[PDB]
Amino acid sequence: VSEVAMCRRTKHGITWKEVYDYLRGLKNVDDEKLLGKLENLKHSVQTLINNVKSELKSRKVYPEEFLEGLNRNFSNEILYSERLRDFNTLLDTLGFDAAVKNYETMISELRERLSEVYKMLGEPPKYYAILMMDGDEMGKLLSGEKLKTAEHYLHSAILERVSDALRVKAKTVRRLITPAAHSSISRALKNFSVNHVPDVVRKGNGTLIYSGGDDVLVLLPVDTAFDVATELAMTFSTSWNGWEMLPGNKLSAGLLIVHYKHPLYDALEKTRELLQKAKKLGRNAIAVGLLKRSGSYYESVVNFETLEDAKAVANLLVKEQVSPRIIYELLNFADVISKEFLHQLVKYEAVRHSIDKNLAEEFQSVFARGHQGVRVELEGNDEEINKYISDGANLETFLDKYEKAVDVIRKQVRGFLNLVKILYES
Amino acid sequence: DMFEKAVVFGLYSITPVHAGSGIDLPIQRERHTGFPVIWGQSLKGVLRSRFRQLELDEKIEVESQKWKWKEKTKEVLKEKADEFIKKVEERKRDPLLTEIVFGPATDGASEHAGAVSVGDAKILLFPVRSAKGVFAFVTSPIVIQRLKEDFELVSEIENDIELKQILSRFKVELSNNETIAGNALILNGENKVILEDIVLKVKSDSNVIENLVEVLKTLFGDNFFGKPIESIKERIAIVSDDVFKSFTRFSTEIVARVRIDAEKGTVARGGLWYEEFLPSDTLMYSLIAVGSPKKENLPKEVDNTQKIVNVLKVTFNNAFLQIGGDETVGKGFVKVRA
Amino acid sequence: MFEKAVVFGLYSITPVHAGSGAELSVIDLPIQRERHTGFPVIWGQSLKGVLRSRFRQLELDEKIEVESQKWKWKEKTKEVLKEKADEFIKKVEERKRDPLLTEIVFGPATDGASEHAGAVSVGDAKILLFPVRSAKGVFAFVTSPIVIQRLKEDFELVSEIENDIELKQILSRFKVELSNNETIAGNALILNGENKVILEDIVLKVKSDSNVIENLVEVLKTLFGDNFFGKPIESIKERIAIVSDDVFKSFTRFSTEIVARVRIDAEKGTVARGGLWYEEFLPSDTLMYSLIAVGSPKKENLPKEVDNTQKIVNVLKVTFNNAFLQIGGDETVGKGFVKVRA
Amino acid sequence: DMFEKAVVFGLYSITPVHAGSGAELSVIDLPIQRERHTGFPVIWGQSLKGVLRSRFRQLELDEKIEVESQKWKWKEKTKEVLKEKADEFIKKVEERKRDPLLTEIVFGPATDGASEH
Amino acid sequence: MILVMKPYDSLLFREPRPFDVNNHVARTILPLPQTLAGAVRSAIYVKYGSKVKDLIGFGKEEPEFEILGHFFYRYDGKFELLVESPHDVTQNLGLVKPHRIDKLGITILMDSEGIKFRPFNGFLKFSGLIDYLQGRIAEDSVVERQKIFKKERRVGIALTKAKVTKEEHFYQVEMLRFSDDCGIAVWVEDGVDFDDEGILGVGGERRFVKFEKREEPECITNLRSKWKKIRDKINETGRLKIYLATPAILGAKGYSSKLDYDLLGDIGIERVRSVNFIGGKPVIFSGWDFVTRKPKPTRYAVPAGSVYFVEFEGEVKLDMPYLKLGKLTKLGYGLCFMGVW
Amino acid sequence: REIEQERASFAFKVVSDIKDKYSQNKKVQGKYSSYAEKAPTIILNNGLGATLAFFLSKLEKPIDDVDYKSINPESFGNAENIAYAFLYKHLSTWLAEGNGKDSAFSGLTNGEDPLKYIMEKTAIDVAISTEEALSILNWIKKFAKAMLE
Amino acid sequence: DIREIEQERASFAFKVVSDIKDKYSQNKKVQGKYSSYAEKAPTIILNNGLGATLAFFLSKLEKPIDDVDYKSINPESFGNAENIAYAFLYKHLSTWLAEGNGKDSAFSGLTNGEDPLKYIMEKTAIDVAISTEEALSILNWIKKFAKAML
DNA sequence: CGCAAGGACCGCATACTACAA
RNA sequence: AUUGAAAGUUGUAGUAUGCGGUCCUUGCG
Repeated sequence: VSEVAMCRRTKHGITWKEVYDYLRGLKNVDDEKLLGKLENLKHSVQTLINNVKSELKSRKVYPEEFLEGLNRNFSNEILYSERLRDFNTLLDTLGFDAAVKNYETMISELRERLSEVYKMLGEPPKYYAILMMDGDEMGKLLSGEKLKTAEHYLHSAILERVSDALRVKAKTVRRLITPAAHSSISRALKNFSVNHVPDVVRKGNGTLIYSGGDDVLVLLPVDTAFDVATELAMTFSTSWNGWEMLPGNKLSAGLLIVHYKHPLYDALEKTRELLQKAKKLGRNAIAVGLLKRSGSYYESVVNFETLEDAKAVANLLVKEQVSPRIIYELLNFADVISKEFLHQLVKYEAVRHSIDKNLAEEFQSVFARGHQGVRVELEGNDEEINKYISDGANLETFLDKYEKAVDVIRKQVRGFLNLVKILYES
Repeated sequence: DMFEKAVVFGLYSITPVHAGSGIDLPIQRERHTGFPVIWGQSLKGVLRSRFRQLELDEKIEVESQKWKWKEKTKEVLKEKADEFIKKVEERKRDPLLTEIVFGPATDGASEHAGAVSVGDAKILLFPVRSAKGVFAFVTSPIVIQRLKEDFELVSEIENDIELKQILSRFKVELSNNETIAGNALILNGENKVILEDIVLKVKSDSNVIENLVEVLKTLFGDNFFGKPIESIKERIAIVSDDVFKSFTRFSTEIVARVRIDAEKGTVARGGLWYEEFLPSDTLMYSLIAVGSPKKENLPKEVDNTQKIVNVLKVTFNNAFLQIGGDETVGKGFVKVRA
Repeated sequence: MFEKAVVFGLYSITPVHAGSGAELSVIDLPIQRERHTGFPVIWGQSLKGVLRSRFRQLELDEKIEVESQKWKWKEKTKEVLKEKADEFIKKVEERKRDPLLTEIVFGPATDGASEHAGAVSVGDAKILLFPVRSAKGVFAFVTSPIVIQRLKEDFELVSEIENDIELKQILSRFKVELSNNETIAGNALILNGENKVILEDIVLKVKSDSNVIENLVEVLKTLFGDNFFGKPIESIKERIAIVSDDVFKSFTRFSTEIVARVRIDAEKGTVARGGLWYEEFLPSDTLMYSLIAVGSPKKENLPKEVDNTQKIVNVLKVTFNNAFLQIGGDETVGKGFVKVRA
Repeated sequence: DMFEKAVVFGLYSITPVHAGSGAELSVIDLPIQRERHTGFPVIWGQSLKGVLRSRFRQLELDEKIEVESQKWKWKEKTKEVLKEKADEFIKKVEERKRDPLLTEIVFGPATDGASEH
Repeated sequence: MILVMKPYDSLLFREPRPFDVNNHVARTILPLPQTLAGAVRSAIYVKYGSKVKDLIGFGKEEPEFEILGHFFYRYDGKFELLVESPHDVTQNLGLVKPHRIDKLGITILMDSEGIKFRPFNGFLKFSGLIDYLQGRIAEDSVVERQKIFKKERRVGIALTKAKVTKEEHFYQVEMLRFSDDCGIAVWVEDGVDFDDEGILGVGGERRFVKFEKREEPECITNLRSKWKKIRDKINETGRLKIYLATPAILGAKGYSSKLDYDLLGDIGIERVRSVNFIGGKPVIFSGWDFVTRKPKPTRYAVPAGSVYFVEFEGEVKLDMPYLKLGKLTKLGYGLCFMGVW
Repeated sequence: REIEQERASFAFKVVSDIKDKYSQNKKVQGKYSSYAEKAPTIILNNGLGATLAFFLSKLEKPIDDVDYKSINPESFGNAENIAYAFLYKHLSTWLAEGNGKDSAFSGLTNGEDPLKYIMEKTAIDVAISTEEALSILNWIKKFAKAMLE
Repeated sequence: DIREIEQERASFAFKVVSDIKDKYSQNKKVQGKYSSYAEKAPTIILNNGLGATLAFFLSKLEKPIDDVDYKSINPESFGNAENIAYAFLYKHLSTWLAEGNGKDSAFSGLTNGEDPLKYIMEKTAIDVAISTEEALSILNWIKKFAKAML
């Protein structure tokens, strides 16, 4: 998965996958700015591999075929500078158990050679996203609890050219499902899963593991994840992509951002838990979650549109139009923030901590929208509030008449700040 | 084997302690309540290291004698004494008495088992700034009840009839705006205390305080960590559960730290973070369960629970220890009294 | 461990501002305090940082008197690390690692934080004397029994390291308790009227047990040389006051200097946006001490010159003695200059 | 720490001076800076630094600063040092966004580039 | 008799995942009966030496003295006993019964308010167990899981010689933090000799408790008294319900969930018309045999709270409101109450 | 944090009440906003008693005796007088009773006049009153600057 | 149990100023003259000296400057409004510099029950300077309260 | 022959965890 | 006779860099 982590686009556009590919001898490199560095890394890798081959073949412990293939089978972890701290560290990273003064000099030469490369394209990224998406309880629609009235399935206006009683009956009774309709739905699902998902993922430079029906599992570079997760949510909601049908339904997502060190089992379990939590909170949402190597786990469940608000705020922050210090003050003030104060406090803070102009007003409006689009997880009747939150404008009215009406706001802002902090990282 | 006796330890902090947990680097806390805690693993590691260094330095008062660990090594190990002595010097093993008490080294851990089990240290008093008189020692009835039940374990094993009578009298109920405190913290005139920025009123029931003091007097002696008992007695306040919870949540110190690059002379990239520290003068306790030595052919004078208990009490009475990280910057010094 | 101990005394030549954390509350940038009591303090991290920087800078100039030999970084490193030393020398050139002596004493640098710990420990600097304006006389040093209590505790801790029984007895010889408002005052501060020593905005009553104060002066002569950081100790002996705990705490909160600072526009001739702010400064002539401890040097293959706790302690004592230190922020505006007496 | 040389500056007032210290409610409406404990008058180092930097920048802008018996032109000298970025620095300086080269080197960077060095 | 076991701090009943050098993580599960059984057996055996080897069943997989089961407990104003929530209770606290529609030839176990439902996680008060067995679940007789205990996480690191992190010396564990006045309680058959007070070390990582022997409370005696009424009601109806309070190993040679009628015949039931089993995921577990110092064979057990709906021809002849099931019964497995559905 | 919520609610309430009076008149709104902003500076320099005396002095009336109650801000003639009376009323109310008997903060003065309380008390009472006044002023500054014109 | 002199200064200043309003409510001229004198005294003190200002007050009260007894100066004796105001101001200042707030209070004056003029006459410079400082502070507070209420 | 500061500006921008275990 | 006995969240690291209490104003009719 370190390959996926390195698949993220660099500043120059030459992602580290190509750089490692040349070292493995599998693919060429278009850029030639640091071609001598590429030769230095290739020579260092070949010399280190040959020196290791002499020692490994001396005892003939590992099979000779592995040593022969090590020219193109060198692990991508060698490209990470920290892994090259010592000869023992490099030997372990290569895979062969450690249990060499010349190799010590070789590691120094390789480290110096890699220093120039890391000075231009940056260190190889060590973070990646796991994304699992599931259908939003297709059993309900198959049973007919989500279908509309039969009027939406006549030809154009046949209800006009029919008896009044039949028109009234078709106006109210929700249409059921016939085997032909079921086959049509299944073909639409196939069209989405086979003819659209692989291409969309390849656009995002990700990796697709298992795409069965309405279930999607992908490993992506952090640089292009939130875009893809949005785009797929659109593809699953389109009803007519040209002359090709699409499911036109809702789906629930679970996304995790993790460094390349955590165990795979724990990562998969945590991602499944995040997806289940997003499903439980009211579906039609995504449970974004960032877990660093330190241990901090910042999680928030949001609708898919709120990713755009977070993107707008992150773009405002990266462009330095607004100082990245309002976030911490707002986080401190969240626990003492109510509906009556929040708008004025936010407007004052945006005025005080920006370069004025229309940027403060735009930031305040985008923050208002983003805080509106957050799924709160209270205790008690959270089903009613969360459904309204996923509904739309009814969230403002229902929350106005809500009993708590404060804790919902306290958690909504905190959630919207959390994934803003996540996106601002990248 | 089973566990027979239960000793009581008292840790008094003199510098802020940072027993780190998994704010960016917070301190360990309980999940159900939230009081600061120090896991039994950290105490066991600290005690094991101190005991290993002491025994290797040959300063152990085993029944008022000079414990020559090398000499006693051949008594039990016999033929294998040379190999064990070499391995101990090679850090692959541990000194014999330490292995007997705490347990076998991480290499040969499948052979025998240790004879001590250290529990998590729980807080007992918390210092909080007060308007009249500095740093009132605050506590709560929930902490009192936990102490009363917990001590009942050790005292019953010790057949302490006198102490058990005082324990049953620990009954109190407090509202959120009520507190019981000594005269030092009480403002002259109006009967109120100004702990932090709250204006809690005095319930005027000081009978509880003395019984609490007496428990400390019996457990740790009258010399209260180098302080007169009267000064500590006069400045003890007990407040409701929630006020104490908020204090434990917020009164801990928060320190922001940076790293300055030699070039230029300003903060480098990625050079700011936060840390949390427990205040000094925070009374704390912990229980250690001791059993019969599971070791075979153990040397004499260490064969029963009473012998091990006496050895531990002698070695770890009125000592000084460092707990948790940040030792290089003077954090973690604590006075230990058994 | 920590088999040896050195007590560091600091005297503030100029006002000192050791920056706190987040700039909250009315005062913008406050000094570092402790919520536990409220007194001023200096955390050990900053002290260790500045000491390490000064030590490394001195070592790079070969001015460190290692047993009166002027140890050379390059020569000693080559002698010790042998073959690999040259590589480390390159790392020293790139300002990545640090020379051998400072790495051994203060621990390694960030990139090499996996070999050995720091052979030293620097405690928090705690106040011992506080200047306070006075009616008769001027600029009276003040202190409180709680400070002496903490000092006795520190002495006892030192005794658990070097077995300084005499120091423990000397500290235990002092035991005073001013109740509410009475003070133990020197001869100078006493008003020409009947007692009535006036400190700042409070009128007090003198107490006739001044022998204790004399004993305190003796303790100073025992700890920080003979001259009180460059002045006649007996001269300071006439201007020392001991007051109750609450009064001392009140002094340590409402008598630090408060300063308003502005920024002037390039051509407007007046302040600009985000120009006016506030700062809190610890007064000059504040006396604060600490406790430096040294244990066993954990570095691998330590040099023969410094291979025992006594050697390291001697090196630290000679390097830092009547020296000068820059402490905290606001360096370029003449803040943070202190005199260090070991 | 990093200092090697020093100079003692002496100030002789020829006209009455008034270093402001805010406004109080006492008899004197506009008092002067004093140390709290001593009570003697004093001028803080911040005011001196500001005045010196302002005078230095003013003299450098008029190209009247004579370093090694030669004028230190703001645009010409900074052209050699900043090299390619000198055009950006010159325009920024002209916009009163950053101090000239010599002032920036001596008295530290300006408000915009306070995190430079 | 019962043994109130108030824990001093968190405990860790480790999952069967290996504690390899690379695999240095651990997770806790709910306490299995065999762990408590082993703890009690060791506590008795060590105190009385080898003379009680037969009673402890040294070496053998089963002892001679009987352990019925283990419930949780708390002290919410009174000594309350709690058991696992049966899988047949919906989140709306509504029972679930089969509604077999013979016209279509199916045996749908749909609820009374739809054909979809999710089990109610939590615990059922032992006071309300009688009402549940009579199909009259109240509203205040259940509490959720988080009110009793919450899982916490810890980290650990083994230092090298001086002060650095030793290689391959990092681990992270997860343990059960019981709330205040909330511990475990083991139910033992009367007549087994045991000390009154003391301490006992249960679970891994060498954690102890403050165990205290107590007589049975009033709830169990009330259930025993009303068992005759329940039994005659079951006999009249012909529809007997079996509810599991501990995991069971009901499988024959080769563990399986097929409830064999042979065990049912012993209770007086002649002909079993139908069996409707609703449960959950199986429980995979294996212990650590001390005698051989080796892991025990793995066993799959039906999860606690599973419900069996049985329609029978005949009469129930048991005089006790519960029945043992499967193998390893003495350790506390296969405890099942019987009621009317 | 209950005291923090109490302070925030009180500051919002008083700023809104100032908004109600002369809502269109930007003169009163502007003067009050500057008055709240500049108030904490005085407290640091001269203490609470001096600041209260100054507030009492700037009011243009005989002001017989001292009363935190009475002195209706609307009864003041000049707009500056009205704003100053409002500021004094709010600060004295908070220091005397806070928000009420059932509030988290019942007020340090036990309902007594802050100036009389300072005149007849000890030092520590003055200290805590000073700190509380500083905190509420810190909140009021932001809340009055944010929304008041 | 400890009150700074600031508490006693405000307590004393409130006492005298309120003691004028109730006594001479109808004599608005007296109140105005007293307020003006309280406003103008500190500059005289800073320009000449405490002894000079006290002698000036005596001169406006047609009394000899060599022997004084502040305890024997009834303010009601003077007939002119300016004279009465000057008598009141002088009596307040001298009483504060003699007894302070009171013997029971934390501050009990400086002269220890002596006429302040004689104290300045027969004391070293330091005592005079401290008395001048105290007079300046109390005059500031009295001016504050007089402006506020009168 | 009395008059008795008053408003501007009220921390900005940047740094915002790293590597092992 | 209990997936059990064993293992110190520990090492390094300066809240630091930049910043003029400044502008306006007759002690006077």
